[PDB]
Amino acid sequence: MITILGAGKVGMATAVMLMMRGYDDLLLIARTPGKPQGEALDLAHAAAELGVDIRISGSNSYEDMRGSDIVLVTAGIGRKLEANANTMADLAEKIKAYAKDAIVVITTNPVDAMTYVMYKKTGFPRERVIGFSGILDSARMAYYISQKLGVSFKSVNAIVLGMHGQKMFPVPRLSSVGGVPLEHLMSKEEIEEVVSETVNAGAKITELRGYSSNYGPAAGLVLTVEAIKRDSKRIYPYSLYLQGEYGYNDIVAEVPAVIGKSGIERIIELPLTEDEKRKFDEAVQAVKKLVETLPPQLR
Amino acid sequence: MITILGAGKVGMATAVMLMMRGYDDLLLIARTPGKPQGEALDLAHAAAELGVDIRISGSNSYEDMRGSDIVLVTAGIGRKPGMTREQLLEANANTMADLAEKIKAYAKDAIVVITTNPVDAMTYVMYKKTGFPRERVIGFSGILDSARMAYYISQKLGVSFKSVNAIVLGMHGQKMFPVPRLSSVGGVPLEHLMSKEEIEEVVSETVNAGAKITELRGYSSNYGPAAGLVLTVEAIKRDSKRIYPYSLYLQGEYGYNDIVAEVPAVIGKSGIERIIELPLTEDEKRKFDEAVQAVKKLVETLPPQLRE
Amino acid sequence: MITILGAGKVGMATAVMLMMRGYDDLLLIARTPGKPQGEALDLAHAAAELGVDIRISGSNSYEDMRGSDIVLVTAGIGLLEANANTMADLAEKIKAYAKDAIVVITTNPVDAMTYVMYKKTGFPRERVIGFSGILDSARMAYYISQKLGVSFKSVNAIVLGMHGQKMFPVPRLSSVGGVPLEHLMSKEEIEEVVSETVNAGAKITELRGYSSNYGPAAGLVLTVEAIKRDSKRIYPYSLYLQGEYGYNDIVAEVPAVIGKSGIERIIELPLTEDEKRKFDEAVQAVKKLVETLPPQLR
Amino acid sequence: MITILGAGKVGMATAVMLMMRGYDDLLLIARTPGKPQGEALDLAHAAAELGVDIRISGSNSYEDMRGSDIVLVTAGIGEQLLEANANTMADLAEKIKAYAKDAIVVITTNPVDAMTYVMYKKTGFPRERVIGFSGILDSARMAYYISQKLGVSFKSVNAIVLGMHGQKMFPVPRLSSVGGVPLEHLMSKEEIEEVVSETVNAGAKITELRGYSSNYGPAAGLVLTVEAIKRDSKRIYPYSLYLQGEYGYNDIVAEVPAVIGKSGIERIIELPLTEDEKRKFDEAVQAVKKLVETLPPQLRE
Repeated sequence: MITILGAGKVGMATAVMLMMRGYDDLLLIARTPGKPQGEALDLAHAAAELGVDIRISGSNSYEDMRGSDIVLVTAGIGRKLEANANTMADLAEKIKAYAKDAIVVITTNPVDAMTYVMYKKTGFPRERVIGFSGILDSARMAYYISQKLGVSFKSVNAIVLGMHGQKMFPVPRLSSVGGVPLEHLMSKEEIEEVVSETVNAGAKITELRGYSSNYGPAAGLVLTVEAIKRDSKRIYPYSLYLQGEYGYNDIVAEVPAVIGKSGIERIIELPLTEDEKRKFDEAVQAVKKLVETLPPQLR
Repeated sequence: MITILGAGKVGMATAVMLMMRGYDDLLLIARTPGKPQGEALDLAHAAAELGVDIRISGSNSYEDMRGSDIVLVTAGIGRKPGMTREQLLEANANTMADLAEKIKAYAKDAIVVITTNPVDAMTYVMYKKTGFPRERVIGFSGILDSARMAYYISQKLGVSFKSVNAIVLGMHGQKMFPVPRLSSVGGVPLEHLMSKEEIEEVVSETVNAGAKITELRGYSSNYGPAAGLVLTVEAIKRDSKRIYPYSLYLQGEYGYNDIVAEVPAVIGKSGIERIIELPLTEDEKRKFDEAVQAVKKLVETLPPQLRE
Repeated sequence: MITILGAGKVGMATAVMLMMRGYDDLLLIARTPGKPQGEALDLAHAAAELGVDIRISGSNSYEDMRGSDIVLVTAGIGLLEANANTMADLAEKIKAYAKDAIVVITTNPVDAMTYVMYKKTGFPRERVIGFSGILDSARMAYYISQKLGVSFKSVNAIVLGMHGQKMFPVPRLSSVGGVPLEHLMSKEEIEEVVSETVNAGAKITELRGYSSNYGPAAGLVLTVEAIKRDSKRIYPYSLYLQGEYGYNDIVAEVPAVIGKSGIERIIELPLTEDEKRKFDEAVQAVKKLVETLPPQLR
Repeated sequence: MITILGAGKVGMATAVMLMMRGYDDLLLIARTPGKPQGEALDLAHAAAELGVDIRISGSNSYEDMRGSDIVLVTAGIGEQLLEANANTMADLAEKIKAYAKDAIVVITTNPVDAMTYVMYKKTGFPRERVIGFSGILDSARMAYYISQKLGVSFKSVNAIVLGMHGQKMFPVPRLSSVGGVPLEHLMSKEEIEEVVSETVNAGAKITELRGYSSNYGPAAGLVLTVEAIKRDSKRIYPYSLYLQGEYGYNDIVAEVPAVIGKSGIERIIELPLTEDEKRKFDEAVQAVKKLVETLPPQLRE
């Protein structure tokens, strides 16, 4: 079974989407008394109409996550923040006691920072501590390009690196549409426009609807689950703890990686030019900051 | 395309599930500026990760719903903890009326499905205000009652709810009643597998199901309705001629008329084709008659303005 | 992983359907050299076009099925003494490399085949499932709906007995939208649908030249999905009876709860005598099929 | 409604996969009496077990294809091939032209580059609506062999191809990637030359082992084609299309990337080819040029 820690917006979006697919039984766990139990019941009535025979339940007891293959961490607090470090630190001791051999993917922001804290507090191998960054930035870039060029996003190959935030930088030179290089379809202006929209997409929604993304991370978690369950050997960009890769270590960054039934198998090093290594270094430093703002205890 | 009027909690759950199935393009409309666009946007990014090629939009302009085959109404308000039954009815009735005028002007040929509660009363107001025929004004009630009934029977017998066939009728509320005589599990009549006290236990869980989750997570059901709309949409797009229980405006069926009730009906590409009349006993006929009185009582409790 | 023993026309129709839903890695095993390999290969290219990262192989080596939790026997040739020998053969390979798995036979006559496979494998009664019921019900539901102009989804058809000539439906327990099937139909009409159902498989043979293959296949998808999800679902299957319905040591088509570990329990439907009589004939039809097999095969 | 023309091996595989997806109603049309009916009956029974509500029919009367928005042609046999098939296409083309006047036709019959040519000529439909299936299967196979040599999902492989559906089929390394990493960087020239053999030899390999040419590759390809159209996705897939200027060629059919929508092909994409790439493309066009001329004028035009 797949456990979900959160029972909030992004947690329920994930639950809804995972019930639709029916990959496994799912468990909802949240601190607020009766909250997860109540949502599991409504979610169970939905599965009953859709005919999805998976078991769906909720609990306030963290020890119920005992025996989980994947533990999706979405329990952070949204936009309207690094107070999410404490909840990561508090959740870090629970899965360390009841899910020591599970893969954990963090949907809390700042994810690169949060992934750093979860990794250190769980004492889990880097391959089983996954931060959800790339898949979303990539799709968003696909979406803006497509809207502008008038083509499906299924035909856009968008490469991105850095971290999940202000300093996230897409790599056009390696992106294309239906085979055609991106830089050959759009002028430098048009490319810098799609990159603003992509970088500022998350803030924009918040600005519009009133609260930060939840369907995006949710739909990205579905892919991640499906990728682990099939032992697929897929390459997706995630926020992972670096140990030499891209020249850095003792830090977290958004990079391409092959995920499997046992987690991250290896980090891929894209061939970058001086500029792109400049821009990747800016990102590493950006994450540098957020971690330094954290109190030593959480480090 | 499929238009969702709401941009709320049930409306957004419906949009999420509809995006999954990719049955068609879907357009979100709500009064609050930026709300529907903000959401449709998050959702579009989600379809981009899943590879679901459809269009998703959000608008504040009700004129953008023209050309819609199906209009899903979820705009109401939901019951809130420590809340007044009538303090919902009149509120949502006003919403329906207001929305009816929009549907009436921009989507004349569309099929409308309401989720707003009290569904029966809401379906009534919407039917009268739009000028649309019965066959195209659908209130969602029975599918969810049937699934919840099936779910509870399931938990109790240790079998898949997929193997349970539960028949329900009446209206969507206190007077909703099941027909155990016509129900079964894997081919076994329900009255054989369960005692009469056990059956009324599951009927309680079902009739009170909505209130239990509102008290637990703090707000009324939304996934159930949503999943219910997914089926309805698939049934129309496929012109399947499935039989599902819906709250419909009666014109003779079951010997009633000029009222709304939860009855079984054939659903197709152009709406309702015909209402099925289940063979009923003296007892069961009494229970249906009582269900009709509950809706009559709800309708009368509205202002002549909203009911005519 | 799901192992398919056959590479024939149902087995190939099953692999395609099973590949589309992505449930698990599938494995094709067949005696003919090259055939399974070359089909897995085509099937894998189709999988790449659709985006299903499952793993698809082909093989002539039966030891490759070690570690399969489910074996789908689609080997038979669609006769009796032949498919009996094939069952006899394959039974030794399953017994040696897949003692832990749930085998589901599709080979016809399913009832008789399910008996040979049970006796020869030595497996427990709950893990030797014969495919038959799901299919009868779907056909009956199909014929009823073509006549009433409603979706077959909305039809609840109950069938019992055996997968053949004495397969009988129980209208008394069947329904459409909650309405008993007898308030909708007449004798005469309910007898046409039954006649249709009972002859459906032979009609498709006359019309296209080979015996049904998509029906069994689609039914295997459901069975696999039922097992993987441990759904506790109730489907009619050809199982070895140990007392249920007042018979023991014979295979018949009856309702059963299916889960992650095979058949959990057979459901005994409250039947009327005429129904009991119908059921008895069915049993007796299978005892005839079984007593034709040479002692060695049974 | 979707109409399939054929009821064979690739016909039926398509029908099974389209049924699983449940995109729309199906119609099977084949010359042999009873074949499509019985096949549609077995398929319909399967649809009932899965609960897929669509309608599925069989028929020997081409009049029945009236109203389809998609017509799939799989009727081919698998120079003693070319002439037989071509005749087939011309016979089927007069039917489609009269009974599916508003239709998008997709050809799975081989050779396609030659068969699309005929169908185009004999139907008299605009270029938008006469699509030949070929690239989607070439790329997916090239993707497949790459994954198999790298040990990564083919979903993470972006293989580009051009030319035609046969020996002259040809991929483009410097535009193809894997996880965002350039194909040229991960594999040597030797290496890329090894996936290409495996590619161009696949069809022949599967016939040898399995005794009969590919069926699924095409069927699954037709599903993507059907989905792309039904959703008006504006997707980019390599198809065999009748050229009228693009790429500097005309009055010939070649495998090229195009945007496919609800009304057919919107536009053809013109890749930035080098001089060697261009030469290879010319060899492909030239292969088709002679493939068509091997046809009786009656059939070609």
